[PDB]
Amino acid sequence: PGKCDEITTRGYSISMSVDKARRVIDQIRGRSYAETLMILELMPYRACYPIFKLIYSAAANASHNKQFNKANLIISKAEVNKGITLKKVKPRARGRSYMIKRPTCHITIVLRDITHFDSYDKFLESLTPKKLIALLGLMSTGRR
Amino acid sequence: AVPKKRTSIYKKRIRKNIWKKKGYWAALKAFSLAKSLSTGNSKSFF
Amino acid sequence: RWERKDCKPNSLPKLHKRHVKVGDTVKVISGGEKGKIGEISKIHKHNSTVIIKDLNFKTKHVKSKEEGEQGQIIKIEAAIHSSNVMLILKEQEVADRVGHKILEDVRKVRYLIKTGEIVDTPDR
Amino acid sequence: RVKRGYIARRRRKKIRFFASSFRGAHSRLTRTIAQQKIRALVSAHRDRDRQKRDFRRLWITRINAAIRERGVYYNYSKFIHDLYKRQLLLNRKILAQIAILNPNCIYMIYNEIIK
Amino acid sequence: FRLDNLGPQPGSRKKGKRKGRGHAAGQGGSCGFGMRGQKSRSGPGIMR
Amino acid sequence: RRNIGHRQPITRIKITGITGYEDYPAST
Amino acid sequence: ASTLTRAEVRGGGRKPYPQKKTGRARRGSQGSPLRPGGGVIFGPKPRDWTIKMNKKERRLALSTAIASAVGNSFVVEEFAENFEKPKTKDFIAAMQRWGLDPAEKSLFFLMDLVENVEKSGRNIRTLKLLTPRSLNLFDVLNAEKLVFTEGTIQYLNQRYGV
RNA sequence: CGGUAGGGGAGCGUUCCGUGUUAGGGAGAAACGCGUGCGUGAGCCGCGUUGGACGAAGCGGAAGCGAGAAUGUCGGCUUG
RNA sequence: GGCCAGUGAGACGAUGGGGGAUAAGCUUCAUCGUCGAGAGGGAAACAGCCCGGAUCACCAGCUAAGGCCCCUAAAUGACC
RNA sequence: AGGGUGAAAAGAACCCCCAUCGGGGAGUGAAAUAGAACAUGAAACCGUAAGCUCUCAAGCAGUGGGAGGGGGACCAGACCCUGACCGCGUGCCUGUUGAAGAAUGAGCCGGCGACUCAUAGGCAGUGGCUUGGUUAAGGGAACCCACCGGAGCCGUAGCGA
RNA sequence: UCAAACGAGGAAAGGCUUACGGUGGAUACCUAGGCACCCAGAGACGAGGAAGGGCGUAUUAAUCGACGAAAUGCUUCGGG
Repeated sequence: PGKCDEITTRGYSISMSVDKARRVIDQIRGRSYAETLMILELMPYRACYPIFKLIYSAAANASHNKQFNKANLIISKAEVNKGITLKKVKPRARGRSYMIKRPTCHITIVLRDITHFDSYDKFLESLTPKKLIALLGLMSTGRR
Repeated sequence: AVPKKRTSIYKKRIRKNIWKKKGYWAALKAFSLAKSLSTGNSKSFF
Repeated sequence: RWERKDCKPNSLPKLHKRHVKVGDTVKVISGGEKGKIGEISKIHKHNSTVIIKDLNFKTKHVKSKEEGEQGQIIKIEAAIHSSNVMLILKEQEVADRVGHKILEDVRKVRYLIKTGEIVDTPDR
Repeated sequence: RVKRGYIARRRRKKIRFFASSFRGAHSRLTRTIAQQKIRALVSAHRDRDRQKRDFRRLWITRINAAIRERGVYYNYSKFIHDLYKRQLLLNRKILAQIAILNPNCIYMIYNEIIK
Repeated sequence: FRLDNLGPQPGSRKKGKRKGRGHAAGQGGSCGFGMRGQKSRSGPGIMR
Repeated sequence: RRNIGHRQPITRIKITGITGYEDYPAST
Repeated sequence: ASTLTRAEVRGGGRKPYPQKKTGRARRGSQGSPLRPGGGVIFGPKPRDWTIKMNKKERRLALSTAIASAVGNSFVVEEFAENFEKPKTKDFIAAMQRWGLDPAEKSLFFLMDLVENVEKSGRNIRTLKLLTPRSLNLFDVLNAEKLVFTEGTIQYLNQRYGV
């Protein structure tokens, strides 16, 4: 859970295919809200616009539910899953019939502010662990 | 013409990720156009 | 909700026989709001449930108008089952069962089975 | 007297758990999970009997390569010539182990095989 | 004798062998009728 | 096909010390 | 217990599609038992059998059950009942005074079936009254505690002698 | 003390029933997932920040009783 | 004898022959060996050829057939 | 062909994104990861994150040995995950003298899916009586059943048309 | 400094393992609906217009049930 850092926004099963939503969602991973704001303004995809709608309604969410800024805010994971697929019995010649599936997505985009401490030096102190819980909230290479 | 067997998860994730990496290559171009669309004297985009 | 609709022998709904009339002082026996007196307000014979005053609290949210204004929060009672209540005389404060005394006239009245008074109210 | 069950899924889930690290549809796909359980167990058979055979071969060539470091033509067969004539009952080719863990001690072995 | 502790003697009731339930059971596969012929097919078969 | 198993009846031994060995030394 | 075989369901008795020139199996019925739409194989017919057991083996089974019932302090013994105003309080009171719990599943039977003990005994669950008209083995081999009367112990010795 | 067709002996599991309104169970049953455990194995036993009301063992019985195959079949979802 | 099965398409190799063209991994017989129903080792691979009959474990030893330059275990062993 | 949110709609007041659908706070609820696609939710299938590792490599994808590395650890020698490289290993069933077979079958996953029932003969194993054995139909405190009901059946004598 | 030797260390899709999700509705617990026996009873109805339907009837959508221009119902006698 990261101790109250991220903002998770889900999405409806929108009426488009999952894979093109996954190339346009694998583009904007890791980049902050300004770069995705200018790229998804100009990306030449039809899957671009509900993704930009969910980023916009995700950072406006992050500014109204929480109280953050739209500049120190990077996209955390932005996972796109499968949805419900409709079945369309479409006839074709020599008396055949083909199932044409209408696919839907399931977009869940997580946003991530930097709410940091930015400690002065690195040097380890193996004392007062009930302060070591609070001083270390998000770091790397956890030993013991 | 008719395929003899099916592909693995292996080869399919290779080909789909080449397709989506081919989608990755056409947005740093869009980042460059979106960055040149910003404040500056450019004789385009009326 | 077809699993919970009313059963209908010959197009009329099967109504239950119960033991609580309007204007009676019931006590909640066990479930939830245990041990508090009250009048009953509106009766539901098919569920064998009874809504009683100022105890069951269901804070419900209502879109009030069509112009999108004032959206009131209304605190509305719900249906507790008729087997979860007893009757109360205000002279002997004890929750008691029922009984049907046939008095000297033709009419048959309710009766608290442990005390000696009558639940049944006259025409007023 | 309908008899829908769950025992095929525990029967099948045990074999599913044994077939981990099988690289693809040999580790996910049930109708191959079975035959990889089967072929994995017979692989364990023949590789167990041939790990007895194979470590025999490995100690033979290891002590052969240890004895041939003298330079003068003393083979592995002559080490057994004068290893059973001088009565040393069955060192069991673990002198190919102390031939590298204790090379001065195998030099004492061979230098007392000479005398 | 209680309802609990009653049990038949061994040999009094054998289990009926089920056929086609596994080759380790004894009569799996072709259920103990060889490969083909009238003895394996289903029906009246052969007049005695 | 035959699933059988085998649990070999083994014994763990801890070693105390080695003695009685002071005859015919062969140092090099 | 019943189930509908292939010959009973309202499924088709037609050939659904011809024998060849289609890559699909040879399925000649839609009520076929391989298809879950109806039709079963070898299900339970409603069977009303006759498992006969010998007389003098069953009499010896009763005599062995009652014979093993006594001896291990599972039999105390009454002889009479006269219950004016049958009201189940002198019944459970005499049941307590005889040394029998009302919950421990006892069983006891009486000659001639006087009505005031059938009336005062049929409401407690753990015991039910019997009689030599209705003396079974399964109800008496509960065998926790069980009593006789003198007409049942001398009727019981009268029948199952030596 | 290899074993096909096959024959015999001994067992595990499943759902229901007798004991059974059994022991146990909103202080977490069945399920689902887990094992540095035990078996010749079918399997048992134990643990679960998931789930929420049933249900063991033992001694017995009866089966619509055990799945990898039938160009099986019905749903779901792949490949191309 | 009682109850109760399968099997009744065989294949190659040696010997004894017939059919053939003393041709066929050909066909039919008679005795035997293997496979069928037999794993392992030798045969580069390779059902029937040689050794050999697998209850299981050991990071034990000695051998049969066959091998001892390297791939690949053991002799760039000795003497004609 | 399509059943099961809760115990009670108490079915989300109000704020933001916003044309809706939807989403996030807040509020109801014991549970909102029980939100109307709503009860437990498994496999195939699609994903995302973390550890190890693949771009001179020939392989039914394993297995035996195990380089290097990572993780918790307490019997710290143990356990789990990855796999440099070497030896070995001709998918499973059917069915043939002989199948890795380029003979058949199966896209995959989960369910449904096959020596069963009635009545008789025969034999075997366990009983009950051997003062030979045993009842059928039928009667019975609704059924089962106590107890009747000796009709019949089997064995008592064979040979011959 | 030069020459020669080795190719580590971080290096990509992906592979495995683990964790968390989505489609999916197997498993577990049910039921709102069925199946089969036993004991009785009934197999009646219809030119006094039947079984079955069509249309319509409620203050106001559609569907089902009830009802029939006397229509989401009426008269009488009893129960309540």
